[PDB]
Amino acid sequence: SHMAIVKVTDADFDSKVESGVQLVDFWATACGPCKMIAPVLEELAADYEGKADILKLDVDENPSTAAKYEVMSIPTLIVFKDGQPVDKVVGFQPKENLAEVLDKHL
Amino acid sequence: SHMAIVKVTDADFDSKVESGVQLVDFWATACGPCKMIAPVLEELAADYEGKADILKLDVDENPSTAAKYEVMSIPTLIVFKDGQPVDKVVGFQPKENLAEVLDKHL
Ligand SMILES: [Fe+3]
Ligand SMILES: [Fe+3]
Repeated sequence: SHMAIVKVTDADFDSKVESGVQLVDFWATACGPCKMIAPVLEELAADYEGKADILKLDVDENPSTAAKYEVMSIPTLIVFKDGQPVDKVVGFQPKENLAEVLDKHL
Repeated sequence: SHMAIVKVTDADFDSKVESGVQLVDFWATACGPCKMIAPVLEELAADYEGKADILKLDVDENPSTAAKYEVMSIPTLIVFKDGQPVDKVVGFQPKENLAEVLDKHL
Protein backbone atom coordinates (compact mmCIF):
# COMPACT_ATOMS: atom_id res chain seq x y z
CA SER A 1 0.00 0.00 0.00
CA HIS A 2 3.00 2.37 0.52
CA MET A 3 6.40 2.59 -1.06
CA ALA A 4 9.24 4.86 0.03
CA ILE A 5 9.83 8.11 -1.92
CA VAL A 6 13.32 8.13 -3.42
CA LYS A 7 15.67 10.91 -2.21
CA VAL A 8 17.56 12.96 -4.81
CA THR A 9 20.25 15.60 -4.31
CA ASP A 10 22.10 18.25 -6.35
CA ALA A 11 24.80 15.59 -6.92
CA ASP A 12 22.50 13.01 -8.64
CA PHE A 13 19.41 14.90 -9.79
CA ASP A 14 20.31 14.95 -13.48
CA SER A 15 21.00 11.20 -13.47
CA LYS A 16 17.71 10.28 -11.69
CA VAL A 17 15.50 12.54 -13.78
CA GLU A 18 16.45 11.65 -17.32
CA SER A 19 14.00 9.17 -18.87
CA GLY A 20 10.37 8.30 -18.38
CA VAL A 21 8.00 10.09 -16.05
CA GLN A 22 9.10 11.32 -12.54
CA LEU A 23 7.24 13.38 -10.07
CA VAL A 24 9.56 15.33 -7.75
CA ASP A 25 8.42 16.75 -4.36
CA PHE A 26 10.41 19.85 -3.51
CA TRP A 27 9.98 20.10 0.28
CA ALA A 28 11.91 21.01 3.47
CA THR A 29 11.79 20.51 7.23
CA ALA A 30 11.83 24.28 7.89
CA CYS A 31 10.12 26.95 5.80
CA GLY A 32 12.91 28.79 4.02
CA PRO A 33 10.62 30.84 1.79
CA CYS A 34 8.65 31.83 4.97
CA LYS A 35 11.85 33.20 6.51
CA MET A 36 12.79 35.05 3.32
CA ILE A 37 9.44 36.84 3.07
CA ALA A 38 9.29 37.92 6.76
CA PRO A 39 11.57 41.00 6.57
CA VAL A 40 9.96 41.94 3.26
CA LEU A 41 6.60 42.06 5.06
CA GLU A 42 8.03 44.07 7.96
CA GLU A 43 9.28 46.72 5.50
CA LEU A 44 5.93 46.63 3.64
CA ALA A 45 4.09 47.15 6.98
CA ALA A 46 6.11 50.31 7.62
CA ASP A 47 5.61 51.57 4.02
CA TYR A 48 1.85 51.04 4.30
CA GLU A 49 1.28 52.26 7.87
CA GLY A 50 -2.28 53.47 8.21
CA LYS A 51 -3.32 52.21 4.79
CA ALA A 52 -3.06 48.41 5.03
CA ASP A 53 -2.50 46.05 7.94
CA ILE A 54 -0.09 43.10 7.70
CA LEU A 55 -0.74 40.08 9.91
CA LYS A 56 0.60 36.48 10.16
CA LEU A 57 -1.02 33.18 11.05
CA ASP A 58 0.91 30.02 11.82
CA VAL A 59 -0.94 27.24 9.93
CA ASP A 60 0.46 24.40 12.07
CA GLU A 61 -0.95 26.05 15.22
CA ASN A 62 -4.19 27.25 13.59
CA PRO A 63 -5.60 24.46 11.39
CA SER A 64 -9.18 25.79 11.33
CA THR A 65 -8.38 29.09 9.61
CA ALA A 66 -5.81 27.50 7.37
CA ALA A 67 -8.50 25.02 6.20
CA LYS A 68 -11.22 27.69 5.71
CA TYR A 69 -8.99 29.57 3.20
CA GLU A 70 -7.71 26.41 1.47
CA VAL A 71 -4.02 27.02 2.22
CA MET A 72 -2.03 24.30 0.54
CA SER A 73 1.47 25.59 0.36
CA ILE A 74 3.53 28.00 2.38
CA PRO A 75 3.94 30.86 2.51
CA THR A 76 0.58 31.93 1.11
CA LEU A 77 -0.65 35.52 1.33
CA ILE A 78 -4.34 36.40 1.18
CA VAL A 79 -5.43 40.00 0.66
CA PHE A 80 -8.63 40.71 2.57
CA LYS A 81 -10.81 43.73 1.83
CA ASP A 82 -13.37 44.41 4.57
CA GLY A 83 -13.13 40.80 5.77
CA GLN A 84 -13.51 39.22 2.35
CA PRO A 85 -10.67 37.55 0.50
CA VAL A 86 -9.94 39.47 -2.74
CA ASP A 87 -6.50 38.29 -3.88
CA LYS A 88 -3.94 35.58 -3.24
CA VAL A 89 -0.17 35.43 -3.70
CA VAL A 90 1.56 32.03 -3.39
CA GLY A 91 5.20 31.86 -2.27
CA PHE A 92 8.01 34.33 -1.77
CA GLN A 93 7.73 37.54 -3.83
CA PRO A 94 9.90 40.71 -3.92
CA LYS A 95 8.72 43.83 -2.05
CA GLU A 96 7.92 45.69 -5.30
CA ASN A 97 5.55 43.00 -6.42
CA LEU A 98 3.65 42.75 -3.17
CA ALA A 99 3.31 46.55 -3.15
CA GLU A 100 1.71 46.39 -6.63
CA VAL A 101 -0.82 43.83 -5.28
CA LEU A 102 -1.70 46.09 -2.32
CA ASP A 103 -1.96 49.08 -4.65
CA LYS A 104 -4.60 47.39 -6.83
CA HIS A 105 -6.90 47.20 -3.85
CA LEU A 106 -6.33 50.52 -2.08
CA SER B 1 11.87 50.94 8.42
CA HIS B 2 10.52 47.67 9.88
CA MET B 3 7.18 47.28 11.77
CA ALA B 4 6.13 44.23 13.64
CA ILE B 5 3.72 41.85 11.92
CA VAL B 6 0.60 41.31 14.12
CA LYS B 7 -0.04 37.65 15.03
CA VAL B 8 -3.57 36.29 14.51
CA THR B 9 -4.98 32.90 15.62
CA ASP B 10 -8.01 30.70 15.24
CA ALA B 11 -9.34 32.34 18.44
CA ASP B 12 -9.10 35.98 17.37
CA PHE B 13 -9.17 36.00 13.55
CA ASP B 14 -12.83 37.09 13.73
CA SER B 15 -11.94 40.09 15.92
CA LYS B 16 -8.76 41.12 14.02
CA VAL B 17 -9.65 40.66 10.35
CA GLU B 18 -12.76 42.77 9.81
CA SER B 19 -12.19 46.19 8.18
CA GLY B 20 -9.92 47.75 5.58
CA VAL B 21 -7.24 46.15 3.39
CA GLN B 22 -5.41 43.45 5.35
CA LEU B 23 -2.74 41.04 4.13
CA VAL B 24 -2.38 37.77 6.06
CA ASP B 25 0.81 35.70 5.71
CA PHE B 26 -0.04 32.05 6.20
CA TRP B 27 3.29 30.54 7.21
CA ALA B 28 4.87 28.06 9.65
CA THR B 29 8.17 27.19 11.29
CA ALA B 30 7.91 23.55 10.12
CA CYS B 31 6.27 22.47 6.85
CA GLY B 32 2.91 21.02 7.90
CA PRO B 33 1.70 20.73 4.23
CA CYS B 34 4.93 18.83 3.38
CA LYS B 35 4.07 16.35 6.17
CA MET B 36 0.50 15.99 4.88
CA ILE B 37 1.54 15.19 1.31
CA ALA B 38 4.25 12.60 2.06
CA PRO B 39 1.96 9.64 2.78
CA VAL B 40 -0.17 10.52 -0.27
CA LEU B 41 2.99 10.33 -2.42
CA GLU B 42 3.97 7.00 -0.82
CA GLU B 43 0.56 5.56 -1.75
CA LEU B 44 0.93 6.97 -5.27
CA ALA B 45 4.40 5.44 -5.60
CA ALA B 46 2.89 2.01 -4.85
CA ASP B 47 -0.03 2.56 -7.31
CA TYR B 48 2.34 3.67 -10.10
CA GLU B 49 5.25 1.26 -9.49
CA GLY B 50 6.93 0.52 -12.84
CA LYS B 51 5.04 3.36 -14.61
CA ALA B 52 6.37 6.54 -12.98
CA ASP B 53 8.93 7.28 -10.23
CA ILE B 54 8.22 9.54 -7.24
CA LEU B 55 11.22 11.40 -5.83
CA LYS B 56 11.88 14.06 -3.18
CA LEU B 57 14.39 16.92 -2.92
CA ASP B 58 15.02 18.84 0.32
CA VAL B 59 15.35 22.42 -0.86
CA ASP B 60 17.43 23.56 2.15
CA GLU B 61 20.05 21.04 1.53
CA ASN B 62 20.13 21.38 -2.29
CA PRO B 63 20.16 25.06 -3.36
CA SER B 64 21.28 24.44 -6.99
CA THR B 65 18.28 22.37 -7.96
CA ALA B 66 15.86 24.46 -5.89
CA ALA B 67 17.07 27.61 -7.71
CA LYS B 68 17.04 26.00 -11.19
CA TYR B 69 13.31 25.18 -10.82
CA GLU B 70 12.28 28.43 -9.15
CA VAL B 71 10.73 26.91 -6.03
CA MET B 72 9.05 29.77 -4.18
CA SER B 73 6.92 27.79 -1.75
CA ILE B 74 6.48 24.28 -0.44
CA PRO B 75 5.71 21.72 -1.18
CA THR B 76 6.00 22.18 -4.95
CA LEU B 77 5.62 19.11 -7.16
CA ILE B 78 7.08 19.08 -10.65
CA VAL B 79 6.34 16.36 -13.23
CA PHE B 80 9.25 15.60 -15.59
CA LYS B 81 8.99 13.69 -18.85
CA ASP B 82 12.28 12.54 -20.33
CA GLY B 83 14.07 15.06 -18.11
CA GLN B 84 11.98 18.09 -19.06
CA PRO B 85 9.52 19.71 -16.68
CA VAL B 86 6.01 19.23 -18.16
CA ASP B 87 3.66 20.05 -15.28
CA LYS B 88 3.63 21.65 -11.83
CA VAL B 89 1.32 21.27 -8.84
CA VAL B 90 1.79 23.71 -5.96
CA GLY B 91 0.91 22.43 -2.53
CA PHE B 92 -0.89 19.48 -0.99
CA GLN B 93 -3.46 17.80 -3.31
CA PRO B 94 -5.46 14.60 -2.79
CA LYS B 95 -4.20 11.41 -4.48
CA GLU B 96 -6.83 11.35 -7.26
CA ASN B 97 -5.76 14.87 -8.41
CA LEU B 98 -2.09 13.85 -8.49
CA ALA B 99 -2.97 10.65 -10.31
CA GLU B 100 -4.82 12.67 -12.99
CA VAL B 101 -1.71 14.79 -13.49
CA LEU B 102 0.60 11.80 -13.96
CA ASP B 103 -1.88 10.13 -16.35
CA LYS B 104 -1.80 13.11 -18.70
CA HIS B 105 1.87 12.43 -19.33
CA LEU B 106 1.90 8.62 -19.35
FE1 LIG C 1 15.57 46.01 6.15
FE1 LIG D 1 15.53 46.75 2.45
